[PDB]
Amino acid sequence: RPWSEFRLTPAEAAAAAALAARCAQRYDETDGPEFLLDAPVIAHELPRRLRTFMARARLDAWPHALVVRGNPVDDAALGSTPVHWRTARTPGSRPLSFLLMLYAGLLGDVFGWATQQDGRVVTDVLPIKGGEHTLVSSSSRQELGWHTEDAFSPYRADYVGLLSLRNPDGVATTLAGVPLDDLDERTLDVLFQERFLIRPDDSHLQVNNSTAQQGRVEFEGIAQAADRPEPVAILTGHRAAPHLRVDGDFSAPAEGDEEAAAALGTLRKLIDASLYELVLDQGDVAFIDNRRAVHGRRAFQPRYDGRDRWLKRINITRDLHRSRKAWAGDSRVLGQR
Amino acid sequence: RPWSEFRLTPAEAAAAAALAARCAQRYDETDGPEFLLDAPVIAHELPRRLRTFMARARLDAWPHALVVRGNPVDDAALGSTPVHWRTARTPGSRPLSFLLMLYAGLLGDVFGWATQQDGRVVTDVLPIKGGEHTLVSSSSRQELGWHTEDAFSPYRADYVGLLSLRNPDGVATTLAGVPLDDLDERTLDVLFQERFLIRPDDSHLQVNNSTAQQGRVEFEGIAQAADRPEPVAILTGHRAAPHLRVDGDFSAPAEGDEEAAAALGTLRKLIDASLYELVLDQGDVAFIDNRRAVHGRRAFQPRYDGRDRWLKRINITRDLHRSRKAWAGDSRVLGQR
Ligand SMILES: NC(=[NH2+])NCCC[C@H](N)C(=O)O
Ligand SMILES: NC(=[NH2+])NCCC[C@H](N)C(=O)O
Repeated sequence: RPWSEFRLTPAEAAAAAALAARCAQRYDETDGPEFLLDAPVIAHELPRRLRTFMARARLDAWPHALVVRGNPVDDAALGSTPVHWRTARTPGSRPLSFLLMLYAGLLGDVFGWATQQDGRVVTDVLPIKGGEHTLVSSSSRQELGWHTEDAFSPYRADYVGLLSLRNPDGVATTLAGVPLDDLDERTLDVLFQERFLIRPDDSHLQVNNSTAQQGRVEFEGIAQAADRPEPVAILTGHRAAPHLRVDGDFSAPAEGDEEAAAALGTLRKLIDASLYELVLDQGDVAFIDNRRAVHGRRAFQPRYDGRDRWLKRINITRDLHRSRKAWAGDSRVLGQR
Repeated sequence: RPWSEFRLTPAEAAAAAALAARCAQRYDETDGPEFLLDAPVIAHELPRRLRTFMARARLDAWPHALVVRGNPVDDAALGSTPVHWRTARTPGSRPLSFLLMLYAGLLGDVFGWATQQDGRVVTDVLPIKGGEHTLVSSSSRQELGWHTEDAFSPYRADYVGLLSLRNPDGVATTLAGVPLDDLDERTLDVLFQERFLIRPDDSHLQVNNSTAQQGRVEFEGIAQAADRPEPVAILTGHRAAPHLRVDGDFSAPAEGDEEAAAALGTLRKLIDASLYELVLDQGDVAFIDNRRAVHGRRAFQPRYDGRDRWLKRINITRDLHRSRKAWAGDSRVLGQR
């Protein structure tokens, strides 16, 4: 497999669940300052075999993601899938949100965006009725196109954590790495040059946040990035193992740069051709390497019967201080004027 | 204080020492692949109050370093200070080398350089007879000028760990942050521009490595960086809290750029004026923030009687994958053709 996989024993899974439940009892919320600070140390109490996996697999050169299988989820206890992310912090999902944050603490510094889902650190992925054909993660009938998470931003995550609360019909997450086996050197050269525009995706629009937030000064920075994007490279670092920054629906070549356009067009076709599926079954967690891979989600027919697919999500950086310019009165919720 | 300080209780210090001693019994060496991989997980067994300090203090916005006081060191057990770093992996210093690596594992990914002290991850700082007036860390009579560690390299450490094995005469480490209170905005503007040359320091020369290593292809990259340095910025990131990349003895303005030169000259004087002292007494460990501060060491008269000042040192990055281009057949020992 192109990802690294770990399966918890039932005993390990129960121990991790018990730890998350204890945290849920002792702390008021996941995104509170106290649990944000404490979670990385509390995570040291997770099962040792899991801690070893996370410490080693993060340092491997190859995987597109780290996948942890086997966290129990009781649908009766969980309750119905929320109709919107706003109302998605349900008591039934609370322990699992704490669990995701504990796992994330083993990989780095968690953070959110002032301009996405009301500045929440733990976010939700679920289908919103009426929003089936949008470019945001609450779509369904329209495939969520492949992307580097928050591609527009230099402060985008190193890892994106996804915990599947439920996924009864096995809807696939999509993944692709750099198509290095098919990129000729001239095309590769051009992708390494600062000749591309990457604009913020629609999740950072005021319309996709609550009316109270509309509001925040950080939406100004989003507008600046959308209106006047700075040319950047799609590939960076080592030519034999490049890091990737692209969004199929929000990337463009620099104004009138047809050579850059050709390179982006070639990249699109090669990523489309190599895209593969990872199904996060109920209880599965994935930490996608946001530098090695783009990801998306297959089109699916939403149910709207209370049992729709539902993920908790979290952004993770290896170094919070990289984003200090965007510390919006809060180091864990990023944005700029 | 401009650094964050933690003092171990005797019980905590003894527990940490016992853990390091256990590691020293079970592993062949600190730089072996096994302990490199295991140390970050074994470090989860360190005293909880220390783990909390390291997890929180790393995320604070202000400190120039994280300092841990109170590790016991028995001079009789330690033995005499080595005459050279080559011979400095003495049995008496072995547990303390493991201790340094355990502490470092709480902050990030440790690594070394193919071209410095024979590619060792745990390195040594001690005075070498005949080398009193050099620009390397084995100097004594000549002050070690302030510097960002490995300033020339984009893969330089985020944190530099220093453990004082002995320092009987209390020789000071020097530190300085960005002199933001005195830099005018025009000068600040220029320091943020890619108008400066930073060459590799003398520790990366073949003459300062063993004759067997002279040898390695990675010295080619050092020569390239010395002969044809690429213009880079001294300050990066947030203008209200910039990150710093400079070396007093190995920095220069870009060819004929007198405005850049003026900015560097002003910076020199302001750093010289704000330089302060941190004395690492026997058993003290410091993790210097290599982005917020430059550091050095005061001139001292060497003893050469077997009780000279002696530190173990280690480079730490928040993300090993940042340096994958420089993974020299080994992700933990960096260098390039
Ligand atoms: N090509 C795209 N649709 N990009 C945007 C991805 C989805 C966005 N990050 C969200 O959570 O809604
Ligand atoms: N300005 C300087 N002397 N810079 C070089 C610093 C010392 C070097 N990192 C060493 O270990 O020897």
